[PDB]
Amino acid sequence: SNTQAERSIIGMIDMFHKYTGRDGKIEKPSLLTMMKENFPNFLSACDKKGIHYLATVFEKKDKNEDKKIDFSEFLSLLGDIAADYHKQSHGAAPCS
Amino acid sequence: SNTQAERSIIGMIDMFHKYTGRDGKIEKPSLLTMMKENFPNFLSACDKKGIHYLATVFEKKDKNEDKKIDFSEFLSLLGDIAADYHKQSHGAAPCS
Ligand SMILES: [Ca+2]
Ligand SMILES: [Ca+2]
Ligand SMILES: [Cl-]
Ligand SMILES: [Cl-]
Ligand SMILES: [Zn+2]
Ligand SMILES: [Zn+2]
Ligand SMILES: [Zn+2]
Ligand SMILES: [Zn+2]
Repeated sequence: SNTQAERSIIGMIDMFHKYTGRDGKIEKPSLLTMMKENFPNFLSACDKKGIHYLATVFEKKDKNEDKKIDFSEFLSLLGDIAADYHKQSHGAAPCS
Repeated sequence: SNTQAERSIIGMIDMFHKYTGRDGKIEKPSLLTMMKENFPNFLSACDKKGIHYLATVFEKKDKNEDKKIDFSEFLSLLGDIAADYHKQSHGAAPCS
């Protein structure tokens, strides 16, 4: 009944919920597990480029500095990953 | 080799590319076809709420007013759809 694009959006909300606490936001250790579980090939390409994405991702995406990642900040992180994959689709090297 | 989350991101880039012109941006008639093809259940829920999402989506998401939707603006639209589905996941009515 749902399209592939709709199930994809629903899958990202289901993913977010695997990592949220009772406040519906993601703490730092949880974010890093989410990245390692769901974006391992993304992370691996950075580490080759000499980049430890995990060292800064929490602090960079915690825009309101409340030491949580909320849904809006989580979407911003997915956007970032999407931008990298789009660049790759055009012959760019991973994690630039 | 790619995770489900990675294939989902790749699927959204593949979707974007179904609708772009030679300049790598999406014109209005194309955006509306993309919505109707990929988010029909989203759109249907709006039309019930008396909302014609298609009447304004192009103009609302064309942030730089160049009459194209570029990748960054397309991600912003997916974010919007994601926000609605997240709200739904918490008992909110579709298209609020
Ligand atoms: Ca925050
Ligand atoms: Ca534009
Ligand atoms: Cl939540
Ligand atoms: Cl493009
Ligand atoms: Zn939630
Ligand atoms: Zn696992
Ligand atoms: Zn492209
Ligand atoms: Zn079709």
